[PDB]
Parts: sequence; structure tokens; C-alpha cells
Amino acid sequence: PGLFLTLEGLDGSGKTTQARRLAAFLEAQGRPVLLTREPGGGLPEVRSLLLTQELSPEAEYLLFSADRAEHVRKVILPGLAAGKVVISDRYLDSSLAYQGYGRGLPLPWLREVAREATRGLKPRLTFLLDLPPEAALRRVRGLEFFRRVREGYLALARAEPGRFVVLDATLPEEEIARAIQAHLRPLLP
Amino acid sequence: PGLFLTLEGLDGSGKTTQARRLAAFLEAQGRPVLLTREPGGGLPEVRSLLLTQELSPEAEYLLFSADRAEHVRKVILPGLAAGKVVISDRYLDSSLAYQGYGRGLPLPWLREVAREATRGLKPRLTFLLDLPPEAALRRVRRPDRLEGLGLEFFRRVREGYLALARAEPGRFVVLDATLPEEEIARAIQAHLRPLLP
Ligand SMILES: Nc1ncnc2c1ncn2[C@@H]1O[C@H](COP(=O)(O)OP(=O)(O)OP(=O)(O)O)[C@@H](O)[C@H]1O
Ligand SMILES: [Cl-]
Ligand SMILES: [Cl-]
Ligand SMILES: [Cl-]
Ligand SMILES: [Cl-]
Ligand SMILES: [Cl-]
Ligand SMILES: [Mg+2]
Ligand SMILES: [Mg+2]
Ligand SMILES: [Mg+2]
Repeated sequence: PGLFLTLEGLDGSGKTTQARRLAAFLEAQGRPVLLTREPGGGLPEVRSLLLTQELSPEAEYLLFSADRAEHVRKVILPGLAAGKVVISDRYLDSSLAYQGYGRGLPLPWLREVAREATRGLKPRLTFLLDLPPEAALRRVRGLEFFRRVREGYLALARAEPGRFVVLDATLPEEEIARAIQAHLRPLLP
Repeated sequence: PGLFLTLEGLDGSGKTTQARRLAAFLEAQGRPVLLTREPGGGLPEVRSLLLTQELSPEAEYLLFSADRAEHVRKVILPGLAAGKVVISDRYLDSSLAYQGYGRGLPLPWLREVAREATRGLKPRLTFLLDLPPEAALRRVRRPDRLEGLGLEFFRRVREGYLALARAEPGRFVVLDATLPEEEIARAIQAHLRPLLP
């Protein structure tokens, strides 16, 4: 039993908003739900090292992967074992987009590290809230970096189009929330 | 038991090619398959009746519905009951796009008629092979039932499909039909991986 779902996208794309909308929707149907996030979901103390004095991208990813390893084993898998819909605000795909396409780290190395960290656990669906960097920076707070990240997410979507549900994040919140519920309707329970 | 899949788009979009390709893939993996199509899957002779002097759109839809009524009861539902993957080249969305948005018949009437014709049966997934109608028209000639229709007809049909996709985004899997044939076959395969099983 259980159903693992993730929300993905740039900063200010609406991940947390749609994650909370989905949680409350499933909760209103009386379904068990575990809303979680990355980083912090497995090892909460890793979030302090995110805001650390000029941390290298390789070390940053390995901290993410340590947290994600603990997140999978002690929170997500038990949640799935208990029949919950586990929704994670960010997952592996965040690291692949930001570290791989954004910062430039080799993808085979990232996937090699992730293979044992994640225990092979892929989301059943991943909802990619896609919008341009210019719109993303207006929502949340160089644009060349976020352009590579955006293209990375689409490259990952192109590689796994069954898993990735690509949605226009500039659409209204209701229209996006209604669409996410439509993609999940047949998967429940 | 069973899994009901449909493919949609303009003729020349590649939905026929991909429908045939999907069936061979499932046959190759030892999965029972029923490849079918509309118009003709229920009542073959309806294809001939669609070529009539100056057939009205109301009669035309009702011929499609009579055909589809029989297609659901005689072919699809028996197929699904037996555990088969039923692949239909065109289903109800074709009538909605071509006779609704194209010819201009009211959508509420079409959906009310379809409710008993289809027995409420919706496919688990519908693969829409989307492309511009100018691109579709250049690839293959239109079927004889659609003879003497301008570019603006097929634009309304193209946009009608996309409107249906917005209303049912879970069911519809919209694909770019200007991509390579292998890439579209790979994408259709990937969407069906967790459903087959
Ligand atoms: N569909 C929408 N249309 C317009 N604005 C939206 C929409 N969805 C969310 N927002 C707004 O955009 C901002 C970003 O939302 P949210 O924090 O959920 O994105 P996020 O991806 O979680 O950001 P971060 O990655 O920084 O945590 C918020 O102020 C929110 O109100
Ligand atoms: Cl996939
Ligand atoms: Cl075709
Ligand atoms: Cl339908
Ligand atoms: Cl072309
Ligand atoms: Cl839907
Ligand atoms: Mg957030
Ligand atoms: Mg990372
Ligand atoms: Mg789609």
C-alpha cells in the first residue's frame, strides 16, 4: 500500500502551496497523509548547513543525500508501509536539477550516489510546476543559473514523461490544484 | 480486469501508427490485445453510410453514436472483461472534436447522447497526438467523409481536442506529434508502464 508523490520546480513555482492544497484535499476525503519536505525531512540539522560559509556543491549534495537517505528509511517508507499518501516538498529531482544542470556536477555521479541513498525509491508521480526564471524571481524574492535549472527539470521530464506531470505554474492555483487532483483520481487508494 | 486505451488526433498526426505500434509491443510481451477503431469497430457498414449525398451533422453524429454504442457492447466491454488491453484508434473525443467543435453541434447534446451510447465508459488514458493542422494536412490526404473542408475546420478540431484535454488533464496525455516517431513511442510506453502491470 501507500502512494509516494513529489512536487518539483524553481523557487517560487508554488510547490509548497500545491503540496498543502493536495494534503488538505486528501485529508478532507479521510485519507492518511504524510506531508514532508527536503532538505530537513530525514536529518533536520542539515538545514543549518545549507546556510553555511561557502559550502562546495559536491559537499552540499552529499549532505542532501545523507538527509534524503535518512528521510527515505525512517519517514517515507514507514509512511508508505502504513498506507499513507506521502507527499514530499522536493525530492532527488531537486538535487539533479540544481546540482547537475545548475552547478554542473556530473549526472552519472549524482545518480550513482542517489541509487543507494534513495534505495531505488522513485515517486509514483512528480508534479513539475514549470515557469520561467524571470517569473520565479518575481514570486520568491543570476538568471543564467535558474535558466539551466529550469531546462534541467524539463530534460528530466523528457527522460521520464510517465512519472513527470508537467504543469504551467503561471496558471491559477485552483486550475493547477484541480489538475493535480485529476491526475491522482485513478491512483487512489 | 482489463485496460481501455484510446489514441486521438488529426489524420496524419501519427495516432494510427502509434496505436498499431503499441499493439505489437503488447503482443511481443505476451499481453492479450484488441486493436480496434472508429468509425467501423461496432458497425463496419456505417463507414459507407458516412458517404451520403449531403449528410447532415445530426445524422452523421447519430451514425457515429450507433456505431460506438455497438462498439462498446460487442467489442470493448467483452475485451476488457477478458483482461485484454483494448486499444481504439478514435473514440468519443473524435466525435466531440469533429462534430462538436468542427461542425458546430452543441456539446451538451453530444454528451447527453453519449451517456447511454458509451454506457459511461471512459478510457484509462487517451494519447492525443497534437500538431498544427497545416502540418497534419500536408502529411496525408483527408478521408473522403471530410472532403471539401477548409483549413479553419481542422483548426477548430485541433483546438477542440486541446480544450477537452484541459477539462480532463488526468485522462488526456497530450504529445507533440512533430517529434521523432521513436520518441513518441517511447513516451506512450512510459505512461503505460505503471498501468501494465
Ligand atoms: N498559481 C499561482 N499563481 C500565482 N501565485 C502563486 C501561485 N501559486 C503560488 N503562488 C505564490 O507564489 C509564491 C511562491 O509559492 P510557494 O512558496 O508555494 O513556492 P515554492 O516553490 O514552495 O517556493 P520555494 O521553492 O522558495 O519554497 C507565494 O507567495 C504564493 O502565494
Ligand atoms: Cl517515466
Ligand atoms: Cl494518423
Ligand atoms: Cl471519454
Ligand atoms: Cl511539418
Ligand atoms: Cl481527467
Ligand atoms: Mg516552499
Ligand atoms: Mg542537492
Ligand atoms: Mg499532458
